[PDB]
Amino acid sequence: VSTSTVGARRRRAKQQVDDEENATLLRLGPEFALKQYDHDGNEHDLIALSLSESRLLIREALKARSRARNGGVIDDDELAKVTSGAVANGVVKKTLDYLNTFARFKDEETCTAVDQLLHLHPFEIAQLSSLGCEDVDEAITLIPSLAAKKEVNLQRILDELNRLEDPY
Amino acid sequence: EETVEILFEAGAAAELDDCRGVSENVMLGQLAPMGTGAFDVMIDEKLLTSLPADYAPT
Amino acid sequence: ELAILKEERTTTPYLTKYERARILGTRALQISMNAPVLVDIEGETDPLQIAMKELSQRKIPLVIRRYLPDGSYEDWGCDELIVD
Amino acid sequence: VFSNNSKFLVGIVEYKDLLRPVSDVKLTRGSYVRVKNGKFKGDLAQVDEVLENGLEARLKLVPRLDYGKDLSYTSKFRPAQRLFSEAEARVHEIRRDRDGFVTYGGEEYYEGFLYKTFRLQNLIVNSINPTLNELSLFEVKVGDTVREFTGERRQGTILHVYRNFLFLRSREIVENQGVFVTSSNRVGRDPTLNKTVKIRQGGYKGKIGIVKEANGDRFRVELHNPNKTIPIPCSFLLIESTHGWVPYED
Amino acid sequence: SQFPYSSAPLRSVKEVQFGLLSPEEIRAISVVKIEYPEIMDESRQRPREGGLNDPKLGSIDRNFKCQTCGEGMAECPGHFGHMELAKPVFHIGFIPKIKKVCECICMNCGKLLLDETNPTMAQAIRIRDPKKRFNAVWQLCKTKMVCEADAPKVVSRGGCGNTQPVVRKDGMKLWGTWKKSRDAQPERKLLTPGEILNVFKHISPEDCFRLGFNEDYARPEWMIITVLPVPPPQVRPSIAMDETTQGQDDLTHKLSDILKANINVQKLEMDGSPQHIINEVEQLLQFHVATYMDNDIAGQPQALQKSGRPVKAIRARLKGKEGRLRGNLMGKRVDFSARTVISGDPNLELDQVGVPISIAKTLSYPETVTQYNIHRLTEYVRNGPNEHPGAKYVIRDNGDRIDLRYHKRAGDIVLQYGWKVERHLMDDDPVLFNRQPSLHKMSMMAHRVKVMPYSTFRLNLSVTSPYNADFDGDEMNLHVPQSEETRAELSQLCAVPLQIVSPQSNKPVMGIVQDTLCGVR
Amino acid sequence: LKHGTYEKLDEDGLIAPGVRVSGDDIIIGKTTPIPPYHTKRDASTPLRSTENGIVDQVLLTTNQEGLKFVKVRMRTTKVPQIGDKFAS
Amino acid sequence: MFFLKDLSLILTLHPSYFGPQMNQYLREKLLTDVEGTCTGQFGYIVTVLDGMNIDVGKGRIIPGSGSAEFEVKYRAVVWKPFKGEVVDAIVSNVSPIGFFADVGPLNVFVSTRLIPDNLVYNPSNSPPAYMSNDELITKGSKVRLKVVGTRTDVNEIYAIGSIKEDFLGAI
Amino acid sequence: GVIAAQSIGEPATQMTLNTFHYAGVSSKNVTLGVPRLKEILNVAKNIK
Amino acid sequence: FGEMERDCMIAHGAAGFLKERLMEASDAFRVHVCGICGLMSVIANLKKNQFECRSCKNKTNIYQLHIPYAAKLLFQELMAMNIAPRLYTERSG
RNA sequence: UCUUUUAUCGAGAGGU
Ligand SMILES: [Mg+2]
Ligand SMILES: [Zn+2]
Ligand SMILES: [Zn+2]
Ligand SMILES: [Zn+2]
Repeated sequence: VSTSTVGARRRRAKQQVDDEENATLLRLGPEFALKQYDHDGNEHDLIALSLSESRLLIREALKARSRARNGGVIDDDELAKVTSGAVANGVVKKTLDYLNTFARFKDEETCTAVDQLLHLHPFEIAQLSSLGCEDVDEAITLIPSLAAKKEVNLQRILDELNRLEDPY
Repeated sequence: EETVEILFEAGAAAELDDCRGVSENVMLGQLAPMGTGAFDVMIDEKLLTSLPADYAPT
Repeated sequence: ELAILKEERTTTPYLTKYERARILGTRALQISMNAPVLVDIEGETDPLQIAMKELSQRKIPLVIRRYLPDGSYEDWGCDELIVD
Repeated sequence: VFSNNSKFLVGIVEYKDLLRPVSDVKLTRGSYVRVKNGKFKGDLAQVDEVLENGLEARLKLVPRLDYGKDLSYTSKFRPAQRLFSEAEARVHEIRRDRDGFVTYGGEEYYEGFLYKTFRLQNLIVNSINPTLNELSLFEVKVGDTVREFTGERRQGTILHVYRNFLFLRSREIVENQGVFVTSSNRVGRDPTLNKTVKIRQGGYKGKIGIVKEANGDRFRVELHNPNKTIPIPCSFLLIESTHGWVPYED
Repeated sequence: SQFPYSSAPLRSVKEVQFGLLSPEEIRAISVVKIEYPEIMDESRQRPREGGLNDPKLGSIDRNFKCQTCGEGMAECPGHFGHMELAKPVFHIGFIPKIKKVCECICMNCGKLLLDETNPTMAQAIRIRDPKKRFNAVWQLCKTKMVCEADAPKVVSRGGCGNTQPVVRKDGMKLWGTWKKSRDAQPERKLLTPGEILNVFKHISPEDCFRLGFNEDYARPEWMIITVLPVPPPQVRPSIAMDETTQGQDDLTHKLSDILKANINVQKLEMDGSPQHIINEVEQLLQFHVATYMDNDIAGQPQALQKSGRPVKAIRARLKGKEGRLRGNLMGKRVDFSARTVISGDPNLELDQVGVPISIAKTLSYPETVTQYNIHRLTEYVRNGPNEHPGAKYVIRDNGDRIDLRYHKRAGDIVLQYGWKVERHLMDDDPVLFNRQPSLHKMSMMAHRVKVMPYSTFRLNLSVTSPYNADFDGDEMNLHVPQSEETRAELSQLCAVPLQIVSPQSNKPVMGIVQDTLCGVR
Repeated sequence: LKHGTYEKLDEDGLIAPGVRVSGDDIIIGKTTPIPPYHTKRDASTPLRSTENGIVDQVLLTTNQEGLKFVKVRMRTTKVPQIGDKFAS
Repeated sequence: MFFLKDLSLILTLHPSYFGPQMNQYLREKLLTDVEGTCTGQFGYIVTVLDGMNIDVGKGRIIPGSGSAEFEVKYRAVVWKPFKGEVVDAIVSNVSPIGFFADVGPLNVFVSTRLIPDNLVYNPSNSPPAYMSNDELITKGSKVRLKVVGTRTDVNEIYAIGSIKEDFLGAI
Repeated sequence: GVIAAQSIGEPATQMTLNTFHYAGVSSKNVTLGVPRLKEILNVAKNIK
Repeated sequence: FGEMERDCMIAHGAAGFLKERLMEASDAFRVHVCGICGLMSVIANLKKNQFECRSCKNKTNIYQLHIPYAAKLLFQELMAMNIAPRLYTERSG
């Protein structure tokens, strides 16, 4: 019913067997690949979202939707009411509480700080911004994709993500 | 003329046929590109900004 | 992508008979299933008569999309094609 | 002999095989065969016994009888198969011979089955395929067929219905396992038609006709005189009845 | 709007792709197996799970919903079966191609003889369209008399160094002749389909390209039949003869005979085998598979019916003036037609016609109820389907149809917006008007209707010049439009006044004829 | 059953002369017994769908084998009008 | 996994609704349809980026029907599961056959066999929970799991996970 | 194209199918009417 | 409606009248086809709203078409002779 | 409140 941007991937003479999804081996299927295309056909990268930027951007779009529907005239559940139907009411409600009670950051300014820190695979980029970790073994046990990369500097990434981490 | 042998010659040669003549688009029941059919009629909008605002699509 | 802008259009500016035919037909088909009519409706009730009466005074809102041979096209408004 | 010069040479190494004398020779009491002749042609039958000489075999067959209903048979016009019912025979049309054994119209029926001798050459013993019909003859969600969606028991029949899980039962493994409810995937019209009529008003006055259609108020009378059926009001008609031409009070 | 509602997005055909079928594909698309030759179950109606009427197939009875899909007899397109085989066989429509391919390549290790080291070959690799490519190739590889185990220091291309025989054709069989080595004796054995299958199942993909085929649509070993499709009985209908007798269309008896020959071919090569009994029955199976797709096989007698008439092989439903592509697609049969005799009348205007009362009360026209005409349609629906001017069927929006004939009390009808009314043919409708045989483009013109009594059409005599017509007993045809678009196209393109000047010679066609001319002089 | 009126048959299945018959009036009612209530199937013979005539003469006799055998003869009058053909 | 997917939807507009406010009703029906639905190709589509400025363009009057065809080009913050994906969750229900854990738009079922042997379901505790020493899983607890199974019912998808491994449990 | 095929296919259906003329002369042979048109649309590599 | 009358209604140019004469006023039919394989072998069911193309395990990429019945019969026979026509709804150069 | 049936193959005699 509702499509996106990706077609082609047409059948050939073979059937590929590396097609199943596995987030421990960076297998996201033929939908969240590395190189995507926007609404015009230009070459785009994937945009994965971690918790902080997730909540902040949802607040942004839905607050511009609230003031936008108000002709130009703040909280989770009230902001989820600007939507239509009940599916976004409930789902977006529990999404706002969910991403609300785990906010490693609650400001677009330190969002710009970590936004300077991260920039590397967009999935694991948004996962370094996602899961707050302790040591390195947690960063590689939760994300077994950081093994064959040979580019650490991860300890001070944790010291900055943790040193800047606002208190809940 | 000479049908089945031509359909064999095309069958075992993977000849991609592509739908532009009149015969093909008629023997499948479609608008054959000829006279009436060589253009399209897009629904407008700039001149829809000329109707009274009451007829609106609610 | 393949469109031609509103300065490079090089097709003839005269409403041909086939175009006129499909405009009258489609506009009549719309006037029949209760659509807003854009002239002063008076002493004729047949939808084709109403459509021609509109085409005489130029009020029909449609877009001709002339497909050029190799794959491009042009977009003309039905109220600037010089009705003969 | 075909006049074409078609003879062919046989190799010495092929000679003896040309003269091989021969193991179907099957048929055992208690086994099934298919009858090849008569009203029972095509029917499955059990081999009950064979003749001493070895030619005809006594077969146990579901009968195809009418209980003499229209007496004063062919395969094409045979009766449906149904076990012999001796009380039906008693009621309608019979010799008792033993416990559960009756001779009815000179055939023997024991416990509802015909026992009749057939030539062995009149039965098929090989490659018989039983039919569907022959195989047949010879807590709300609880009971419905559900097919696991994320489990490991394929389908199964819902035995119990809880609030978070469902006690499903496997078919191949035959083991009762509990799985999430959502996880399980449910798998005439008037009294004057055709009656003769005379017309008493109009341009057709004095003409005979028949009411071809009398939907309402406006009738269709089929005039006799020229080949045309005309529209006429029912007020304009006289209908024939027991005494003369009556108006529409018949 | 005739169809029930589905939820698949509606589109149209853009590119047609042709190509051979592979066996596993047939094993995948088919939903049942064929085994038993007998048509019926066991005289208890229905069919035989396994016969050529298994209700998984095509269901063409009032009540048997197609067990496979579940729809009625008006929505099921049919479903294919597949019959096995105990031996591969040829395909009668490819024999010379298999001949050429059995000439071009090796007869052992399976390799293309000539290579790109030959400049003629090196330039023959390049051509775009495949047919002229394989013409350039077979133009060369018809003379390479050895699968060189080397290249033209020794370089070995991978060949087997074997000599090459010669392949020929007789009836439906290919003969292989080895002229041994100046001349030693030839041996002419019979290239059975299994051998050629084993050989073609080795050709590398790049030779499948160089030979002109395609790796994913035309694979040469696909040309030799192994599995067989069974079309649904929507293609093979059974007629009912004297109501109590019913025969079977040819393809049923022919498939049954092929299956009989299959069960015959099994037994012999499973036990007692006098050799010259195997190849003969197998040759008979080849004969059945051959006459299943062609009856006029030049070379051998036509397989007769039971009553002694030639069988309608599939090849003949198609070709010919009265087949499919001339008889049901280019020129099918239409509705809303009229055929009657013409008559002259000098008191009409140039583009009018005189329709009798009966043809008018039989033909109809669907109209949309709006706000500008609801009154006229109230009068029309009141006047019923047996009095002019009146209306006939009334169509509501979902798909129902009220028939004002059998519906006794029709005075309670109120017309909602959006409905349709199949009114009669009335004054001033534009109808298409035609005479056979039409030649130049003036023999099909749209006239305006005018209702008249009696039983014949009417023409103004001035339109007797493009029709090549005269009133000495001819007949003509009237076609009626339906929707609004086509009426507009008729009135704006196919009218009479727009046809007075002919593009054939830059001069008119309609003038003054007969008395009007003599007396105007 | 077929649709036209069956009320013009007398009792043995043959319509009598003197009766007017028009469109699809059943003239010979004949039945075929069903191969083994509601146990017979109709096998009639209707008048042509484009004729309007008076029945003239009915014939009833035996065939070759030894069963019944019926014929019917209808007639009608025709008058010239606009459309009929003539020749010197 | 959450994303920003570029989606285009075909809205076939009826001739009667050709009023002076076309684009508005277009966005109305658009956001009545797309917002929230599940697509096995792209999971649960959450919320579109920038909803009041979507270039719907113009429409091809379908020859022979009269309707219009609109190709809406928008951008959303979608979600989609994948096998082997480690995600967080907040449980909603507990049961003797496993527990339910909401991963935002959907609910993931975790069976008992995928639960460590130390976690024992305690019906007597109020509220009921999966208990053990220094471990507690009750309604509303933060759970760290791994998506190991995804089922596509076309309409909605259904995932299953486990926490019988390292770094998967109560945090 | 159709208008051309017709506008040539129409004067053909009313033309001599043997023509004759110069028929009383054996020293003067000529092919006209139908046979000639058929020998033209075929590009027959052997004329009369 | 012979081929010659078809040639004449091509000479006039009324393409809609032809598309009508050879569809609605004769024999219209609907076929559900797949989008990977490209054959009329889709197993469809409507009042349950479910489809299946088992040759590719495809329950998503399916499109319906309006074709005459005679084309359906034709293509079924061509498949019955092991010559496969495939129908696709989008060009690809 | 509808609905409502015309085998098949082949041969011949005809009308523009
Ligand atoms: Mg004449
Ligand atoms: Zn089916
Ligand atoms: Zn070799
Ligand atoms: Zn498929």
